[PDB]
Order: sequence, then C-alpha cells, then structure tokens
Amino acid sequence: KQELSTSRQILSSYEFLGPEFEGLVQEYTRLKDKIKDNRWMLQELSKSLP
Amino acid sequence: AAKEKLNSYLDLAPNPSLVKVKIEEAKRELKATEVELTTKVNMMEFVVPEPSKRRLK
Repeated sequence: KQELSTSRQILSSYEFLGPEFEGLVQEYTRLKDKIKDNRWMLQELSKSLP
Repeated sequence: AAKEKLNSYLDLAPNPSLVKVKIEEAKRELKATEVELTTKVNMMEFVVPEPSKRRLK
C-alpha cells in the first residue's frame, strides 16, 4: 500500500507535460525498439559463416 | 502496473526540444545499422567449381 502510493505520486509529475510529450515518448520508444531488433539480426548472421 | 508505466519515461529529459534531438540521433543510428546489414548480404555470390551437388571437408 505504501509502494503504490509513492509510484502514483511520481507518475502524476510526467502526466502533467501533455499529450504531445506522450507522442514523442511513444516515437522514441518505437525507434529504440527497431534499433534493438536490427542489432539483434546482425549478430545472428555472423555466427552462420561456415 | 504503476512501476512499468514510470520506466518508459526515464531516458527522456522532461524537455520536448531535447527529446526531438534524441529522436533524430536514434534515426541516424537506425540508417547505419541497415547499411551494414545490406553489405554482408551481397558478398555472398562467386566461390566456384565443382563439388557434388553434395559435400564435408
């Protein structure tokens, strides 16, 4: 009950920066996820050179 | 449910202008990793004769 109360207090400070910020955060998050996927794909092709 | 919603916000300074810069940096990094992935794919072609259709060594 104490941990839930602290986390809910911090989230309330970011939610105050508007929908536009949330859009940016969503975009950033999407891009980081694609970079992570491409790096992961390059690593898997090198192990296969027999 | 409340902690998971907080970890998505931490790499981003609460400043929109600075976030746009981080987004542009992430777009450059995505183009470089895509070129490296295409080159390694082409060298793929020549090596010749011979052995069946088949073989070990």
